[PDB]
This record gives sequence, C-alpha cells and structure tokens, in this order.
Amino acid sequence: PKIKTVRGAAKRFKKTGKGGFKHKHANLRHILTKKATKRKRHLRPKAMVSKGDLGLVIACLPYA
Amino acid sequence: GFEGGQMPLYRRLPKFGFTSRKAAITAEIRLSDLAKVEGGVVDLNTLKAANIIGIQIEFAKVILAGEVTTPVTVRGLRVTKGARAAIEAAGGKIEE
Amino acid sequence: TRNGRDSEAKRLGVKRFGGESVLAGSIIVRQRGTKFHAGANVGCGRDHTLFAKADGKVKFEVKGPKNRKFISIEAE
Amino acid sequence: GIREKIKLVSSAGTGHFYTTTKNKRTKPEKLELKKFDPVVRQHVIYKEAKIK
RNA sequence: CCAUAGGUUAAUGAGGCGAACCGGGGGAACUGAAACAUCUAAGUACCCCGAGGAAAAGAAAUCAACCGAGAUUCCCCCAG
RNA sequence: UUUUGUAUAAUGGGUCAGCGACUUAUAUUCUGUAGCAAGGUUAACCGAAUAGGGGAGCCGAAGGGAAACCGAGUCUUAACU
RNA sequence: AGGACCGAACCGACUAAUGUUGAAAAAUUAGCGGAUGACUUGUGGCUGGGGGUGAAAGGCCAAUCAAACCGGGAGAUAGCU
RNA sequence: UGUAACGGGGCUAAACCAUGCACCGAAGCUGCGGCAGCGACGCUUAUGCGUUGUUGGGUAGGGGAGCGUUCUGUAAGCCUG
RNA sequence: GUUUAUUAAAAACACAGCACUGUGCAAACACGAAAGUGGACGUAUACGGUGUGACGCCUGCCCGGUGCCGGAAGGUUAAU
RNA sequence: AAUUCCUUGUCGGGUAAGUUCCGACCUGCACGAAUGGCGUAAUGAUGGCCAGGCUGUCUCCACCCGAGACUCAGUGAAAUUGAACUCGCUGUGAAGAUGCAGUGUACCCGCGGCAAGACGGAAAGACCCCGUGAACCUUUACUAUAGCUUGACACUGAACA
RNA sequence: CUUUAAUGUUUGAUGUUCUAACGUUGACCCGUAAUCCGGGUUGCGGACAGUGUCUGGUGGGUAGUUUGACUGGGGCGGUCUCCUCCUAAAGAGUAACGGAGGAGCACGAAGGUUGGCUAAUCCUGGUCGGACAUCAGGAGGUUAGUGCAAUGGCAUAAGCCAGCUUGACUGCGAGCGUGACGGCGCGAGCAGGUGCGAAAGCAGGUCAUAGUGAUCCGGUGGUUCUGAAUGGAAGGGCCAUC
Ligand SMILES: [Mg+2]
Ligand SMILES: [Mg+2]
Ligand SMILES: [Mg+2]
Ligand SMILES: [Mg+2]
Ligand SMILES: [Mg+2]
Ligand SMILES: [Mg+2]
Ligand SMILES: [Mg+2]
Ligand SMILES: [Mg+2]
Ligand SMILES: [Mg+2]
Ligand SMILES: [Mg+2]
Ligand SMILES: [Mg+2]
Ligand SMILES: [Mg+2]
Ligand SMILES: [Mg+2]
Ligand SMILES: [Mg+2]
Ligand SMILES: [Mg+2]
Ligand SMILES: [Mg+2]
Ligand SMILES: [Mg+2]
Ligand SMILES: [Mg+2]
Ligand SMILES: [Mg+2]
Ligand SMILES: [Mg+2]
Ligand SMILES: [Mg+2]
Ligand SMILES: [Mg+2]
Ligand SMILES: [Mg+2]
Ligand SMILES: [Mg+2]
Ligand SMILES: [Mg+2]
Ligand SMILES: [Mg+2]
Ligand SMILES: [Mg+2]
Ligand SMILES: [Mg+2]
Ligand SMILES: [Mg+2]
Ligand SMILES: [Mg+2]
Ligand SMILES: [Mg+2]
Ligand SMILES: [Mg+2]
Ligand SMILES: [Mg+2]
Ligand SMILES: [Mg+2]
Ligand SMILES: [Mg+2]
Ligand SMILES: [Mg+2]
Ligand SMILES: [Mg+2]
Ligand SMILES: [Mg+2]
Ligand SMILES: [Mg+2]
Ligand SMILES: [Mg+2]
Ligand SMILES: [Mg+2]
Ligand SMILES: [Mg+2]
Ligand SMILES: [Mg+2]
Ligand SMILES: [Mg+2]
Ligand SMILES: [Mg+2]
Ligand SMILES: [Mg+2]
Ligand SMILES: [Mg+2]
Ligand SMILES: [Mg+2]
Ligand SMILES: [Mg+2]
Ligand SMILES: [Mg+2]
Ligand SMILES: [Mg+2]
Ligand SMILES: [Mg+2]
Ligand SMILES: [Mg+2]
Ligand SMILES: [Mg+2]
Ligand SMILES: [Mg+2]
Ligand SMILES: [Mg+2]
Ligand SMILES: [Mg+2]
Ligand SMILES: [Mg+2]
Ligand SMILES: [Mg+2]
Ligand SMILES: [Mg+2]
Ligand SMILES: [Mg+2]
Ligand SMILES: [Mg+2]
Ligand SMILES: [Mg+2]
Ligand SMILES: [Mg+2]
Ligand SMILES: [Mg+2]
Ligand SMILES: [Mg+2]
Ligand SMILES: [Mg+2]
Ligand SMILES: [Mg+2]
Ligand SMILES: [Mg+2]
Ligand SMILES: [Mg+2]
Ligand SMILES: [Mg+2]
Ligand SMILES: [Mg+2]
Ligand SMILES: [Mg+2]
Ligand SMILES: [Mg+2]
Ligand SMILES: [Mg+2]
Repeated sequence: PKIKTVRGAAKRFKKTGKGGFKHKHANLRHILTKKATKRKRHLRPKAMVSKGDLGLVIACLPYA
Repeated sequence: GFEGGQMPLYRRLPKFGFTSRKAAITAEIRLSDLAKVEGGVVDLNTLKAANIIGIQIEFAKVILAGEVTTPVTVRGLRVTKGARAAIEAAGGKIEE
Repeated sequence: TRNGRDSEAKRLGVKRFGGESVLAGSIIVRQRGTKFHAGANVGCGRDHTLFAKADGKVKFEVKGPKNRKFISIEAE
Repeated sequence: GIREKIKLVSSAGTGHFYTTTKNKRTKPEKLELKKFDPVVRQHVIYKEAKIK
C-alpha cells in the first residue's frame, strides 16, 4: 500500500526550495503579556527545521 | 516521529495556515511551453489541448522561464513583467 | 534530606581571549557583575555582557585608579 | 498573584492595544499612558480597559 | 339470529442438503493508541435469514458551474 | 549464550540423521547500473498479444507567501541600509 | 419413644506406619466415627460457564476451576528470555 | 581439613645494599621467504604492470569480494551400461 | 449432624431457638428481552431476606457520621 | 483470656525443679453485652494440663520368626547425561575447584555397604524485585450500565365544579 | 404611567362523575374430549394502571480500566520545575537520598531622563529623652545601601533625593552566546514616532542572575487574506490577546 502521511506533521511543516522545512515557532500562542516584545518579534517569522531533527520530519512527510 | 515519550517535534510545534482551494486550479507556464501549442494563440483551451496545464485549471500565468522565439498571441491569461517584455520582444501580442 | 537542589550552570566566563580577532557584536565576556569593564569599541550589555562594537583584536588591560580591568577592541 | 492584568486600548479609534498588569487593590484609579500606536504611527494616549 | 371462528375433504406448493461467491437481520474482543475510557481493531470474526448462477444496484427530486454531462456495476487515475 | 567479568559450581545441549529462523507484496528514499534526456515514462485497457497501440496521468524543468496574489524573485514592513 | 446406646453389613475418613519411577495419578495394614436417620443406595430426570450448584472449603461442575471443555478471531500481544 | 604468610626444593647467600660486566628472556625488533590492503610515483596501462613507502589484534557494527547447493536458459548440446 | 474428592474435620458451616425487617396476594422476591414459571395450588400462626445461634440469667449509653423510614413549607433542579 | 506488648506480670497450688496448666489479683498495650455478654448438665476421632494402670517410648538394646536385600537361572526398566584418561591438601579464581598453581599420595578392575561432595536428580523460584504483564476481588477510585425510581409526550376519552 | 374590575372567550392546575379506550392471574358460555389460548355475555377497575420514546435521580447489581518514577532491594519517608554558593580538580561543563539557602513575585514608579547628594557604627554635648528618636561636632570610610535568597557587582555610584515625563515605543537587526532539539540569551546599527537634556547624549523596563508551562481545543478584538454555482454569510487564516 501507499505510505500514509502523518497528517499532523503536514499541518506543521512546508518544504522549501532546497528541501528544507519551514515551521512556525512555539511559545506564541497564549500567556503573552509577560513576554517581552523583543522575544515575540523574533517568533513571528517562520524558521527552518534544524539539522538534528530534520530526519524525523522526512519520515513523517514522505510525499514532500 | 516517536522520540521516546518526549513530546515529538510534529506536536511541539503549532499548526499554521490553511489550504487555498483556488490555488489548486491555477498554473504557471514557462515561455518554452508557448511554442508547444499550435496556431500561435494561447488560451486556456489551447494549453489543455497541448497537455501543458491540465483539465481542472481555470487560471494561468506566464512566467519568465525558458525563452520564446516565435511570435505568439497570448489571450485571456495573466503575464508577469519579465514575460511581458520577452513575449513582446519576440513579436508577441498580449491581450485578453 | 534537605539538600537536593542546585540550579543550571549559566556558562559564564570569557568567550574570546586576548589577541583574538572578532566581528562586531561578538560576545567577549559573560559575567554577573562588571568584573570586567568596557573599554574602547566595547559595549556593556543589559546583563553586564561585554560585546565588541567594532572589528579587531581583543585587548585586556588594567587602567584607572581603582585598578579595574578594561576590555577594548584594537583596530585591525 | 494579586496583581491582575489589563489592556490599554488606543484612543485613536483603532482597536490596537498594549497589555500590562496593575495592582487594582492599591491603585483603584485608571492607568493612562501616552504610547505609540503603530497603526496610526503616532503617539496617542491609551486608556485602561478590562482584559475581558 | 344471520354471520364468523372452527371442522372435514380435495388440489397445488413448500420442507432437507451443499464448498465459495451475494443481499439482509445481529454483532465482538484481543490488539493499536507504547497505559487507557473517545478512537482503533471493524461492520472484521462469528451467529442468523433469504436468494441466484451470479446476486446486488440501476434509468436522476444525479452531478456540474452559468460551460456542460447524461442509469447501474467494474478497472486505472485523481490522491494518501 | 549472557555478561563489568565465566574452567566456572551461571544458562543450553545424551548422540546421530532429517527438518528448523531476516521472507513476500506494495509504497517510498538512497546508492550502483542501463535507456532517453529538458524532458522521462506510461496505468488500466485494446491488441493475438513479452510486439504495437494507449500520454488518462505522474515526476521534472520556479519559487515566495497563511493566503489573495507576485514572479527570478518573493515575503516581512509605512519602507527596508 | 428416640437426629437414643453398644456393635457387623453399608456409609465415612481421625491417627500412625508402609508406599512416594507405588499394586494404586490418594491406596494398603492396624486402630477410628456414624450406623432408624439432616441415613444410605440403584435406575431415570432436571439445572451450563460470569452460568450452575454449594449445611459455605472460593469447595464441586468428567484425574482440569478465583470463571470448565472444544473450535474459531489467531500467527492476540510480549519494550521479555 | 594438612606443612600452608619464599611456588617448592633448599639457601647464611641462592638474603639485603652499592657498583660493574656478562647472559637468558616475548608472537616486540632484525634476518629470510610468501600473501594482501592503501597511498605515492612512474607505465603504455589492457584499464592494471614494475618499482616505492606504509599497513594488516579485534566484539557490536559498517564496507568489499567469494565458495557451494537446488531449479531455468544455454542444452534435441556435452558426459554416461 | 456438615465441610476443603487428592496435605486442613476444627473453635469453621449448619442447627432448634430468638429478633429485626420486607411482604394483602396478579404478594415481596427469584429465573426469564418477553410469554411465563417458582414462591404456592400457600394467604401474615404465611412467605422472603438478614443477623444471632439450645438452655439459664441477661442484653446498658450514643441518631453526630453512614444507611433506612416518615415529612412536604422553602431553596435548588431535567426533558418539555 | 483463642484477646496481655511489656511478660516467663505478681501471688497461690501442683513438681526435687513447671515459659505450659489450675486458682486468684487488675496495671484490660488493645474484653464487653444478639459481627451477643457471662454461666452451663450432656455430647466431641476437639485444645492445654495432671494422676493410676501399662509398657522397648527410653536408660540400651539383645535375640527370634517371616518378606526383601545377597548368589544362581529366565525376563528385563527408569530418571539423568557437553565430553572424560572423573585423587587429597593449601592457595588461586565469576569471590566455596576432580580439571588452575604448588605439593602430597596413588598398581589395574570388580562386588557388598554408607551418603560428605559432584553448588547431585526432579519443577525456565511460588519468596523478592521488575513488565507502562494477566486474572479475579473490594470501595464514598474513574467512566459506563442492567435494574429501581421521577416527570413530559404518546396509547388517552366525556361531562361538571 | 400610579391605582383594579366588568364582559366574553382564550387551557392549565386540583377536586367531581361517567363509560367507550385499556386492564382483569372474577363468574359464566362456546370453540372442546382442554385450568393454555381465543371469542361471547357479565361484573369489577378505569382514563388512572401498564408499555414506547425522552428525561432527572439512584445504581460495585454488573462491566471496562486506572492506581507515577527516582530509590546502596522494595515499601514507608523524602524528592520531582526554577535561581545562588560549594563539591567542580585556576576556560566551559561535571554526579550522589552530597553540603547550605531561596523562587512560583513586586513596581504606573521601585521605569526613563536631567540636576543634586553619600553611608554603618562610635564619641562628645544637648528640654522632655530613656540602651536606642530628633539636633550640633568628631572619629570612622561603606564594616552601609540594593523590594526579596546567595554570589558577583556597584562612588562616574547600579546607593539616596527632587524636576519633567512614558523608550515598560512599533517594525527590524549585522554579529555572537547557549542548548540533541523545542527553545533561551546578548546585541551595535536602521526606519518611524517619542521623552529628558542647553548640548554631547541617554531611554526597546528595573544592579545582574529565580518569579514559570509546549501543543491541541476554545474565547475576545482587529484584518475582505479565504468565502464549495454566484452575491453575502458561516467557518477558517493572519495579527493582537485570553
Ligand atoms: Mg494567536
Ligand atoms: Mg510525560
Ligand atoms: Mg493531460
Ligand atoms: Mg478495546
Ligand atoms: Mg494499548
Ligand atoms: Mg438483480
Ligand atoms: Mg442547460
Ligand atoms: Mg546457550
Ligand atoms: Mg548475570
Ligand atoms: Mg553477573
Ligand atoms: Mg579465565
Ligand atoms: Mg564440574
Ligand atoms: Mg556449565
Ligand atoms: Mg539466567
Ligand atoms: Mg542439561
Ligand atoms: Mg537510478
Ligand atoms: Mg541516469
Ligand atoms: Mg443413633
Ligand atoms: Mg466427605
Ligand atoms: Mg481400614
Ligand atoms: Mg455404633
Ligand atoms: Mg479463603
Ligand atoms: Mg475435578
Ligand atoms: Mg467461563
Ligand atoms: Mg474472565
Ligand atoms: Mg485479530
Ligand atoms: Mg504467538
Ligand atoms: Mg595446623
Ligand atoms: Mg647489581
Ligand atoms: Mg611483528
Ligand atoms: Mg619480508
Ligand atoms: Mg600487527
Ligand atoms: Mg582485522
Ligand atoms: Mg540445468
Ligand atoms: Mg459429631
Ligand atoms: Mg483433604
Ligand atoms: Mg484429613
Ligand atoms: Mg404466579
Ligand atoms: Mg455466629
Ligand atoms: Mg446493644
Ligand atoms: Mg442517623
Ligand atoms: Mg437525628
Ligand atoms: Mg427521604
Ligand atoms: Mg486484648
Ligand atoms: Mg505473652
Ligand atoms: Mg511431667
Ligand atoms: Mg508458680
Ligand atoms: Mg510437659
Ligand atoms: Mg488465670
Ligand atoms: Mg468481640
Ligand atoms: Mg452488637
Ligand atoms: Mg457466640
Ligand atoms: Mg539375574
Ligand atoms: Mg586418572
Ligand atoms: Mg578452594
Ligand atoms: Mg561400589
Ligand atoms: Mg553423596
Ligand atoms: Mg541409602
Ligand atoms: Mg546434597
Ligand atoms: Mg539441584
Ligand atoms: Mg525464572
Ligand atoms: Mg470492577
Ligand atoms: Mg483491553
Ligand atoms: Mg520503582
Ligand atoms: Mg528502600
Ligand atoms: Mg570551572
Ligand atoms: Mg579545570
Ligand atoms: Mg532600583
Ligand atoms: Mg545622576
Ligand atoms: Mg533606577
Ligand atoms: Mg535585582
Ligand atoms: Mg492533548
Ligand atoms: Mg458562495
Ligand atoms: Mg471575495
Ligand atoms: Mg453553496
């Protein structure tokens, strides 16, 4: 049979041009009056998945 | 994705975005695909006959990728700025 | 008993030593107080972190009447 | 944790708001600060409203 | 009371068996979730009923998208 | 065999003969190899038929953005040194 | 008269010894309890598994019982050997 | 349990200290011969051949190269009363 | 008298008695999706459940908790 | 005390001597009145204690009668078993050695006996821990649920107040 | 509107009675050769009861399961995140059921800036006034201070007063620190707009290091980004936030 995509991981990652994955940062969903505005501003843009945990992402997303 | 009992990376991270249904019925066209049609006119129905965009597509842009040499009338499709300069330099006539 | 606690090691110290060429913005020393002090082309952070404001080699030196230790970036 | 948290609604008509805390026991009067409003790009007086 | 229930004949038919396939009436749990209750296993196993050489479905109160297609069933795609 | 470590007084086997354990299917990725090459390839099915037909599709030659949309750029932002 | 007494058949099983790959997957030998009663026995019947039945020991339900047996889900699962 | 606190015999040095020259002693090193790996370099490569250095204990594990077995093609061939 | 067939026969179970409580008969209760059946072809001197356990002398205080029974003015409260 | 931790409580009886027994005491760790209290004739293959009779129970065994064991003839198992050319000691060592070191002793092979060792045989320890194992069991654990119960609507109508 | 009646109908609530649904495990008749059943006559009951759907309570009667780890064995006890010091062997890091202490906040000024100021203690003198208030002199030199633990800082004070204020700004961020990662931290400069200062300048919270919680689901405001024929809308997205 076909491999099934981990459908939770398909809602968290998008493949970029050279094959890396972008994702939204954590810690920006709730409890926000105590966080500095400098801290939040560096959490709005999407970041790339680091090299260590990039192996687990590809296993969850076989169809890119 | 099992990391031991640690909360895995695909669940530590938040969901984001949505899926656009309108994006599935759009397509992008090389300039090299403009010569592959016949008659020198480009419609939605001409490109589907040339097996370029596919049947369910309803919107298409022409992109500066590849190159065109023959004069080609583009009709009813969006064109980027670099593709507009490249089509009109080779003798084309972009219209609607 | 009563003595199980300790905190995480905050990894302070001197990150770039003397005669060591850095880029602007490079952290030189992390420290609690101003155990070191900021000299020429060196800024002092919010948590008393000493970073380089320009590019060049690190110079440790002792100046002033109180014999305090100043860190400066020589030009390069 | 007696220090409750509030929000400072812009008086420039925009719904923009800064969020902060106050001790409502010792400071019953409302907090009003003149803060920057990034939508109108001016410094406008903000007034305290309930965080709701 | 008529009547009806009931009774007695007569005629025709049914009954029972059989591997799978089919339609229907019922319908688990182990298991997976690294526990587990929603969920999964799965309308699966099993039980029951009925049928045929196949059954079932089937001739739009259907799709589509302002262009159109034109009953049902099956296969490859669409597409993990 | 298991172990930090076994002549171990730790496990297993009386012996012989025969059997006895990393497979299969489909997806996917990588490497090798071969065919073609900005293209490559067909699936059911037809076909008398391992041919030929069939290009429905799939992958690739463009990306960015949550998205509309823009496009060798794009997003962020009122605007980016 | 008697859930009376002593005591064989019959029913039971208190103690010891033997036996423990036995003669026997619970018996023999010497003693022992009840022995007209809530007794014992033949034949046939009925109660079915989360159920029976139990003068109640979680006892018994075909040498198996804190949920029988047989077949099926089934190659349950086993981070263990 | 039996000498049983030099391994024993035994030793008044065959003990200890100092100094010296010998010798023994390993699968270390050297000699001789053989195989292989990886690098150099050159060849005139048959895509590996001289020379040349150097390497060659090994579990888990990774990589490279093979042997043999049954079956199919080669094979109505070849071997075989 | 009974009991762990196959390591326990006992002080354990049972027992006559006693008490509490349920039950008016299509009884309570029990087995049954239900029909029914047992109780019982019985009828409160009867039947079920529970505790105690011949007989003799006796069985004291506590209703706050937990149950059960009775109450129905108020508060709260479901579908609708 | 079927209950008493301290405890072999103390006192009395019994005995030459009594942690048990019997009678008292009350200081009841932590009895107690139908999960009954205290008595109680009779009964018990019931528990503890004492006495008489009796005796191989014993001091301390002796002999005898039979059935085996032993020998011959016939038949003929079993558990176990890596391989054996299968000694003692002291030491060593996966830390308790027939097998290692040192040393001592020992001709080769049966048969009848004994059971100290072969960490002897039998049963993948039941104890203990572990497994995100199982099973039954309990309850004011969680979530359900049969059953019981409440009301609304339906089956379900007519009058009058 | 304040203050309440009339008339009629508008349906409930409780008596109040009836029979025709329904019940009858009353009698009698018939099917019948029958204590079942059904039919019939009749009596009693009667819209109650009883069943269906919905619903509240009750519910170990029954069922599915859960019931943590570390641990000089397990249980018992203690512990579990975060900060500070020691152990830590002069970079970083470094364990134990090792030795000692804290945190789960506070502050609209205790922030920003400009201006100014400098402690503890002791001595002597002085109304109440005393070991100790306040005042004046002197020694002393931070032995004080820091909203709170410890450590490192702190006189240019980061300590202490006053004036004006909101930079406790929004968008960004070269370059580094620190982690397996999620993440956390430091940051000159740039754009906008602002405060203080004459000005140079300083300000993206506080002397620094504790004062904390991922994702999902859901709420609120903002935003046409999306809107399943089309126009809306619902819902979703993005931004802020709970
Ligand atoms: Mg949000
Ligand atoms: Mg966890
Ligand atoms: Mg096509
Ligand atoms: Mg399940
Ligand atoms: Mg599971
Ligand atoms: Mg048909
Ligand atoms: Mg039409
Ligand atoms: Mg083994
Ligand atoms: Mg072991
Ligand atoms: Mg071991
Ligand atoms: Mg060894
Ligand atoms: Mg041995
Ligand atoms: Mg062994
Ligand atoms: Mg073992
Ligand atoms: Mg063995
Ligand atoms: Mg390939
Ligand atoms: Mg290729
Ligand atoms: Mg008798
Ligand atoms: Mg018996
Ligand atoms: Mg006998
Ligand atoms: Mg007798
Ligand atoms: Mg028991
Ligand atoms: Mg049995
Ligand atoms: Mg069963
Ligand atoms: Mg079971
Ligand atoms: Mg299964
Ligand atoms: Mg199995
Ligand atoms: Mg000796
Ligand atoms: Mg010498
Ligand atoms: Mg060598
Ligand atoms: Mg050689
Ligand atoms: Mg070697
Ligand atoms: Mg090797
Ligand atoms: Mg062959
Ligand atoms: Mg008796
Ligand atoms: Mg027995
Ligand atoms: Mg017995
Ligand atoms: Mg009855
Ligand atoms: Mg009793
Ligand atoms: Mg009483
Ligand atoms: Mg009460
Ligand atoms: Mg009361
Ligand atoms: Mg009540
Ligand atoms: Mg007691
Ligand atoms: Mg005692
Ligand atoms: Mg005596
Ligand atoms: Mg005495
Ligand atoms: Mg005695
Ligand atoms: Mg006494
Ligand atoms: Mg008692
Ligand atoms: Mg009582
Ligand atoms: Mg009693
Ligand atoms: Mg013989
Ligand atoms: Mg020998
Ligand atoms: Mg030894
Ligand atoms: Mg012998
Ligand atoms: Mg022996
Ligand atoms: Mg013997
Ligand atoms: Mg032994
Ligand atoms: Mg053994
Ligand atoms: Mg075991
Ligand atoms: Mg249960
Ligand atoms: Mg389960
Ligand atoms: Mg544990
Ligand atoms: Mg312990
Ligand atoms: Mg260090
Ligand atoms: Mg060091
Ligand atoms: Mg301060
Ligand atoms: Mg100042
Ligand atoms: Mg300040
Ligand atoms: Mg501070
Ligand atoms: Mg969740
Ligand atoms: Mg629409
Ligand atoms: Mg729109
Ligand atoms: Mg619509």
